[PDB]
Amino acid sequence: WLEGIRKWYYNAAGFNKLGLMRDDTIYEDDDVKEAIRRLPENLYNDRVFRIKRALDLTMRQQILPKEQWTKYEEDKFYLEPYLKEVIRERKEREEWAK
Amino acid sequence: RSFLCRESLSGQAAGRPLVASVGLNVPASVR
Amino acid sequence: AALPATSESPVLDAKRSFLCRESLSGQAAGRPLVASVGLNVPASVRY
Amino acid sequence: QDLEFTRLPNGLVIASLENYAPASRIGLFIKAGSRYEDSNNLGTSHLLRLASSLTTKGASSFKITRGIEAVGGKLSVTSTRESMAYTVECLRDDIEILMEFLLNVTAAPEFRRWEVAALQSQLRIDKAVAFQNPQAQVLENLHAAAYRNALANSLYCPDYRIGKVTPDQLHYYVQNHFTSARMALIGLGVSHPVLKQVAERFLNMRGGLGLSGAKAKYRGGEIRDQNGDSLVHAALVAESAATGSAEANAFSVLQHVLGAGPHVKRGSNATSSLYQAVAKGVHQPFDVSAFNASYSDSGLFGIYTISQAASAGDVIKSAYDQVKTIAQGNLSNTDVQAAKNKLKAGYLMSVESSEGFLDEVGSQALVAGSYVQPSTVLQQIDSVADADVINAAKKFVSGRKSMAASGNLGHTPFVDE
Amino acid sequence: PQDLEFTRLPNGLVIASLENYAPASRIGLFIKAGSRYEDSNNLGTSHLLRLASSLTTKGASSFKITRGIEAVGGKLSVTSTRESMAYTVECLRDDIEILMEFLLNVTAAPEFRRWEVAALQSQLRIDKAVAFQNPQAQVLENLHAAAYRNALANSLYCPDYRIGKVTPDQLHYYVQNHFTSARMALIGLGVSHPVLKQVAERFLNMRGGLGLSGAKAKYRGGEIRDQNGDSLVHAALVAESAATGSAEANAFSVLQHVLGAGPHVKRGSNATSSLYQAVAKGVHQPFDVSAFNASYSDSGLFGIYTISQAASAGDVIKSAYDQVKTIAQGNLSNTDVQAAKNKLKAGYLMSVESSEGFLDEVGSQALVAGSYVQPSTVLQQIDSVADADVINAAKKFVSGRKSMAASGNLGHTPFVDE
Repeated sequence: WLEGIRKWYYNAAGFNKLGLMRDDTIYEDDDVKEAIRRLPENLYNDRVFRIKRALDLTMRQQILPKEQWTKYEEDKFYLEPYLKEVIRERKEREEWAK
Repeated sequence: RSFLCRESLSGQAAGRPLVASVGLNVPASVR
Repeated sequence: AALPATSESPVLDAKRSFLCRESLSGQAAGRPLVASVGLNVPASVRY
Repeated sequence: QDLEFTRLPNGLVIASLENYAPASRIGLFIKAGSRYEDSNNLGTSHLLRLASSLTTKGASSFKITRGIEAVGGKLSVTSTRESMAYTVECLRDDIEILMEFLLNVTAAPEFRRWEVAALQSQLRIDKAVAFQNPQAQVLENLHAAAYRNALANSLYCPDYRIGKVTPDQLHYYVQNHFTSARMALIGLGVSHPVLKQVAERFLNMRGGLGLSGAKAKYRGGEIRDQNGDSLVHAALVAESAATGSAEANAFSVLQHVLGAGPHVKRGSNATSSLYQAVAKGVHQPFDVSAFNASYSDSGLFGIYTISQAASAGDVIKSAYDQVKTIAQGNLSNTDVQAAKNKLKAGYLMSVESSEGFLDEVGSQALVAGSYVQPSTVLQQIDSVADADVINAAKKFVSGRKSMAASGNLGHTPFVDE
Repeated sequence: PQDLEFTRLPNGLVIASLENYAPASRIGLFIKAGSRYEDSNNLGTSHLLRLASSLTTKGASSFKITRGIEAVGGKLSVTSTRESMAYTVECLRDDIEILMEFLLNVTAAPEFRRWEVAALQSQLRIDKAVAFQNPQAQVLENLHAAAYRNALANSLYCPDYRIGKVTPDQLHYYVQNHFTSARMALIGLGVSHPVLKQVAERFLNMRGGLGLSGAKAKYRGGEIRDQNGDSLVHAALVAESAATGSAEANAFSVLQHVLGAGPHVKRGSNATSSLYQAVAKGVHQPFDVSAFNASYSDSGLFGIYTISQAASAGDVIKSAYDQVKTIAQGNLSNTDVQAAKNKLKAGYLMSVESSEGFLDEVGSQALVAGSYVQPSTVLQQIDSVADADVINAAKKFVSGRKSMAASGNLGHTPFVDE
């Protein structure tokens, strides 16, 4: 089933190994930077700590133990609610320029 | 904008309560 | 001042918080304020 | 071709007049302002006033701005101590769009965190621009010194609340002081039916009277500050009567008996008793005028004065003495007739403009709850007798004073003298 | 060995010296040129003058002054109150002469060069910001503004509208009209009189008269309240007590120590302090009440200072005030009076023991009284105070115009009329 292949790919992706939440791995274009700026303080601080710890781990080429990996159902989508709004605003601006 | 004559000061003593006003296309005004 | 007073002058910096009755003891001025700023000495105030 | 004054069961007051004008203006007047600000949430009213272009529930900020500007309409949020007035003006063929925009702005805002936090910086700029006129600071200090609370709150955010007005405060203010019973929807150049439809289609979401404020206690302070500028903007007031009262009209007449404002460009204010009294004496640039500010609970009446730093002692004193003379039965009926004519003209003259008429009718709907034709106002003004002015002068004189000054206060007398 | 020898110079100067044979010697030139003498067109000049030390003088350049003062490792501190500035120098008794010369150059022949003052004017903002980090500074400034009308109302700090506009001519006029030979006291601890007389004849020859006389600080009774937003509401309610150095002044000091003025045991309970006990039976939240006594030359200010939480502030203002009223009708135990007298005598003696405290006390005595009284005289004067005077004292505080200053979240603080 589709969710099975999604979970298998989540395991094979690798950013779960570095304790990295899904939205942390997104590329940072203008929409993404504006979305990150829009984040609340607690979420921003958690995001920056996760990114810094992952950068440390990749510099030392190690991953956290089996227990402290982000699971499939613990991988919340925190950036998505703001990113979708930013995308909608950009699309509205383009449609007005249309 | 200074004032050093009666004619310039004339009309500068407020006699009505202040009413702030700001728009979206018009600059802010007070009275 | 060979001695650098005690508390220095961190302008644009928060003061020591409060929030305990004992720590708030005798903070109520009882004498007129006097200020002391001079050459080679941190500024101070006393009440 | 007349002014309908329907009142919805929610308490909303829909008033509309079809003047057949090329442009139309719709205004929503709300019983909200600095007078309803609590001590903890001071400055919320100013931020709300600065917050009219933000992303609403059904219209984004970009959409609001672009839609209002595309039809070339204007959106103002004129605010007083006891009333906040949203107003849209545009051509009578596009009123529907801006009316929807204003209805979304007033009724269903979002107050998103990022936008509010970014716009907090506008509070300082607007306050500085307003305070560039010495009258603004003097009047704010006057209200602070005269009233213990309620009306004491200034229209502008205090410096300690700039950057700390959370969106939760704005949300609480909106759901408390923007209820239907304390609003009035007015239209100039619009038909009553469509106004009723949009009213019951948007403003019905919040009902009830809302959070009620407290009365305005009258302390009688003497807030004084030294701003260095040569001109000394002083103002000495006392407790007048509340608006919509016989004594209110008596004080209004007393304002023009004393003289308030010029009438001839670069004139000498010959009829103004205060100006003539002060002119004999200080031969320096100056200005003195009566000052009336009648609010709902109560109001203030006194004298406002600009003068040279050294001369400030005389100008405040001499002008005051003039009022004393009026108190002791030195007012002629001819001056009473002149003041009544000036008042009648001023009232018929402020409602002359379409915006002025909208403001007059909005205030009438907000406070009284029933429109009054200008002729009735003129009859009320003429009904005032000389003895009432004579209170009137006593109540001003024999009452606790409240003084606010500015500039080089070296020679400015204190309230005790 | 040795005593505080006192000699008033014909010019008007008073030199008093005490050779205690201490390893370090201090010299304080006390000038009756405080902030009470600032007029309305020159407010803040005294503040800049306080920071104007170490600027290039007539005989010694600023670089020379700094290098000479600190190469010895000495001191140059200006302590200013509302009525009297005091320049003070401290070094070893071996290098006192250079310190005296530098002090006399900076206090007798200043230049106030245009560029120096222009550069120094930025430091006014920093000094005001650093001092005002303590809310008590704001509260006391507002109290003085709202209590006294003309003379003492001037702040110890330059108002924000005068920062940047303190012209050097203003400083020169202030010095020429207030730094007079008949308004100063050259006080020396650790030196000898002949040496202090030679430096007195060295420059110390300004106009010699009494300078520009001040004005009697009239009482106002106003109320200045600012809403700064910090949680801890500081409030202070005072009334015109009496001029310093009077029988009523001693009675008011005894009343202050009866009510309670600061803590004695660190982290104790202020059991003796009647105000603390009276308030504690009310609000059960962190607070601090204390009698605030100010005694200036012309008049004074006795009241209560209360740091309290925003919600409870009113209660703290009320009950404490009621406590004073309890004394006004007469509830003073003679044991309490004796305890307060002992506390006063102690506090005085333990304030004099320090060399700096001794110097300031002698300077104030020379400026105000014109003579010097030994500690035994002051203790005897305090002992002479009776209970009836301390009873206020209480009646005068209760029945009078009350000037109040408040700061914080003033959502519930009572007004003067309440």
